[PDB]
Amino acid sequence: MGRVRTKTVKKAARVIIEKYYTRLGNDFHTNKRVCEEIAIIPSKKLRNKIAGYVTHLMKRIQRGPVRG
Amino acid sequence: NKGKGGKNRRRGKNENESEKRELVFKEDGQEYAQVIKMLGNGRLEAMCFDGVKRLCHIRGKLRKKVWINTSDIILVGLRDYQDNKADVILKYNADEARSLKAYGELPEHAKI
Amino acid sequence: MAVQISKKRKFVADGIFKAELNEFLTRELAEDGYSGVEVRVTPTRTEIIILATRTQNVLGEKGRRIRELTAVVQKRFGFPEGSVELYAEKVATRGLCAIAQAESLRYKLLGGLAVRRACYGVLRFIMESGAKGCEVVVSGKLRGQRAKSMKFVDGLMIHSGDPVNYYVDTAVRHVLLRQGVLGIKVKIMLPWDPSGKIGPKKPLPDHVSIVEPKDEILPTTPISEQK
RNA sequence: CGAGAUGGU
RNA sequence: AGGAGUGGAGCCUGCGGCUUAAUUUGACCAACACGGGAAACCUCACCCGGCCCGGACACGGACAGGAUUGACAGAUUGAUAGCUCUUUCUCGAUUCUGUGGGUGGUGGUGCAUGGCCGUUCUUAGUUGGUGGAGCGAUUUGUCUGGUUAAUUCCGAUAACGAACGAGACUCUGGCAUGCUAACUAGUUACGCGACCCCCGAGCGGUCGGCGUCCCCCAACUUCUUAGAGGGACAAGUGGCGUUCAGCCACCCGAGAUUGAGCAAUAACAGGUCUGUGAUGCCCUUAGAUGUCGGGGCUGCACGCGCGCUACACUGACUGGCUCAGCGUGUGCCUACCCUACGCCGGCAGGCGCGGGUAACCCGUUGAACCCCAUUCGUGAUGGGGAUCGGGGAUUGCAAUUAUUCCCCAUGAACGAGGAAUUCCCAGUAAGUGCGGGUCAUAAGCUUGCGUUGAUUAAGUCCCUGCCCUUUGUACACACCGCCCG
Repeated sequence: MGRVRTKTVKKAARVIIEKYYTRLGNDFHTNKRVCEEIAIIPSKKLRNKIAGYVTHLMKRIQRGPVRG
Repeated sequence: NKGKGGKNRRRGKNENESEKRELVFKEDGQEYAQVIKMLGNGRLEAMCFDGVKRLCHIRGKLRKKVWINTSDIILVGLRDYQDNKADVILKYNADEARSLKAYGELPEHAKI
Repeated sequence: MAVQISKKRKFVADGIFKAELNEFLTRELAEDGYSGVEVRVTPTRTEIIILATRTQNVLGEKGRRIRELTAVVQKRFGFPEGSVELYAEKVATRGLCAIAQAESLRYKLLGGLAVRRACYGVLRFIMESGAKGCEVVVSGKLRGQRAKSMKFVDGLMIHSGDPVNYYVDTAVRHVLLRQGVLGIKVKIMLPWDPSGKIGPKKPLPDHVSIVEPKDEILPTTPISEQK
């Protein structure tokens, strides 16, 4: 199968959260709309993967520190 | 075309013993001979058809290419000194050896 | 044409015409620095636009070669008298065109210059002209009776996926020396250019970029402001 | 813990 | 674990050997239905014969009572080649002749080369700069562990910061009663109009049934076409995880692995000079290795490879009924296309007369297996259809060594195949037919499309191989190595 996320996804998600933490939340369908206006992303299929890992990171940041 | 040994070693250029194999006869200083025994070290015992037996040697050009054998028919070069010794120049196929005898070039002694 | 030909045959024949015209111009204008042809149609008239680095050689002393080329293009392809016009145009940014660099390396080798001195001569000029990277290759009987090849490379260079169809420019050429033929291959990788025609307007598929946050005030207190 | 030698291009 | 086989039979087709005037030739997992290689002539390179210059240009000679060109008739010849011999007209500076020099060649070398293609190799692999370690070749970065389809991520850390491959990317399949809008696409409805049936509450009707029967100056976009956007993220819930990176089940949903293209560094004495006005050197060049006539590439004691048809009743034969999708079409030198409808003939086929340069005409592309009814009866049989006799059409300049097609007759081996051995995991295997290429004439090949539709697995390293690490070596031409009496 394999669902592991490549460094192009994981680095873009971290840089979005460092700059726009106050805009983001737990709803994937709202995060998917925010990430489309704060960044230039070449593909719809890449935009969905970035908003997915951003949604995973927000639910971690609500519990404690993330080292990056 | 068809290999007739079997190995990894496709690293050479193919033998092509074919087409314009134009038939070769004697000049001065040469004889036809039949191989009697093969020795070690790249040398052999041969009889020519006028009856002088000699010890004979494979020229450096024929090494690991034109495989000689017992009872085979060959072209041999004589020395102007050391008459007991000589060197191989060519091998004739059984198809060429019968053409030499058909041109009357060989006495009725050679086996084919 | 007493009854018109079908659209399948029409679209194939129009492509076969552009291929033969490009071959004729390639071998007529090789030393004169040719790099491409463009053709356009208007009522009763066809205009052919031709790109080169030294346009005065395409014209000749008073336009002789434009008149000679107009005559043979009309004579060979069967246009009626006066319906054909040829315009020469100068190549912009000639360091970022792979065909002009493959031809100038061919004439530099054919004049007897040494292979490494020639190849680093074009490799410098392509990278000074503003490419993101390049790859130059020469192969054949370089120094001795057994064949060899040389690679010269600088900067970035992609090989796989669809972006290769618009980020990489390429040419292949032959040169004949007294011992036989040598091959030349040239590849150049273009810069992204949002508008300006140095390179493509479309970005690379994995180059995400984030807009910067600006000018917020952290403190607030409640106020009202009427117009 | 069956038997398993050898090498023109 | 299993399915369909292949190896056994007849025939087709590629290869070796033999035979011959010639049976032209390349290639030996990664050669053998491969050279897009289905050769009547041509193609054509091989074999037997005969004409021709299409030998630029330079220098010298010969030459306007003339350099040279062409030909009737008879003989000759495969021949109506004035090729050659006898004869005697004709043309007009264009040729002829000697020397130098060119030009052409499916001639030779792929072990002299370019370009292209295949393969190592379908796996996860590869490399600088500055810093650290060694006299040095070299090394670290590029890793103990966990995780992934992945040198994919997490993390660790004398290394830090980067480049290519992977992935992203492009095409394709499955969803939208929401958008845009159609006389080269349809539906519904009616002003209605027309044929047929009474089976229907009820008449032969307003009203019912059937329609590729016909107008709309009716309404519209569900079904067809095709442009723009939308949608899926391991996103939600429960377990397991150094609680990270991830992994398993389930809800909701058209959908929780659709299938292809493109692809790195370094190599190989891999294939191709017979794809080329890509090309070095060598050979040949007027009694030619540069055009016509005939023959061969098909020859048959024999060994091998890819395939087609079958051994029957889960069948064969004779009637009846009812369903596709992808494409091609008047040839631009080059001279040919796809076909409805009517008439003649058992059939192959023939004559007449229309449409189509194509969502418009062949065409609602009336496809095969399958489906329903009949006959045969376990018999080498009404299974199987090789081999061979006689007659009739069509292509073509020409069909004999049978081009292809049609008809009556003849009726072989073969009863599920020894040792071995190939391919395959879902709309897949196998069954079944139809387009494209090549084509004057013509698929038992190949490249695509639809239709009927399973059994067995969800794993392992045993056999054959690939990736990474530790280890040993007398190997580096690298185990198909090296070496002793």
